[PDB]
Amino acid sequence: ASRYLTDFEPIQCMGRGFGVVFEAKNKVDDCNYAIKRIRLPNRELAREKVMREVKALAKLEHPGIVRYFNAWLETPPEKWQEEMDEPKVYLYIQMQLCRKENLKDWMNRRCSLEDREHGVCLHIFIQIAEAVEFLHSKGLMHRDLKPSNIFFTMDDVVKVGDFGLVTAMDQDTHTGQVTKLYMSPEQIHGNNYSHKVDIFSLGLILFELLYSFSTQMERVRIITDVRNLKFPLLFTQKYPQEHMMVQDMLSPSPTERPEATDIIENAIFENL
Repeated sequence: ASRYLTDFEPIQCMGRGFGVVFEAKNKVDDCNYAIKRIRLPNRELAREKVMREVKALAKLEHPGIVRYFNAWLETPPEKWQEEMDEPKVYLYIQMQLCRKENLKDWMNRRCSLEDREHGVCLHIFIQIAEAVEFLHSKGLMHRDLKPSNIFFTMDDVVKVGDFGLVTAMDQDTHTGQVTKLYMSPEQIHGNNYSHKVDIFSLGLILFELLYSFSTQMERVRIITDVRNLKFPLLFTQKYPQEHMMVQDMLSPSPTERPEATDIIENAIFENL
């Protein structure tokens, strides 16, 4: 008997990191969770790598980090028939139910400057930074940081929440090809890299937060140039300090990119 259905009533699908996620209600505690389900790879090395996410989420407690509840495995007969309605190992991981629309959706709903309040943009950035600071302090790397992996709770609390590519460090060879725009140059050409990769993508997000995009074609165009340190005049002008901060975060030399705690300590961050 399938544990997922035994303990939960699926309420609605909600999309895709690698696998699929549903809103499901727990039959005994009677409230709603997000159930990420991953079709598991073979030969127990690829699996162990997929397992990293649950190993990390269970030892992570931070107000800017998605609340973990449970993780189990299922080896069912003919889920295939069951799925089309909604050697076959599935990883179920039970999360806190966040808001439906993530940061990427939040930004699409705000395509002009006047929507993107300077105060709010920093407030939601800092929480990500703090979360990354914690994540780094416990010797871990996200290596996938993009608005679509940042979420909001019902209390409007920003939480970074897709650790499908989380891994550990040492005194800071890893895997090379590991998200399009947000991937750091080190990974791009194939090199030895560090947690400093998270600071790179963190920089891009801060630009994205402050610079409102209109089309995916525009978005790609400007983001590509911002990676090469070419900045729109409208950004260079009204956000000079942020512009200084971002370019530091975006330098091709990993050691020149600030530490997470450095970025948080910056004057720019004020008061509620």
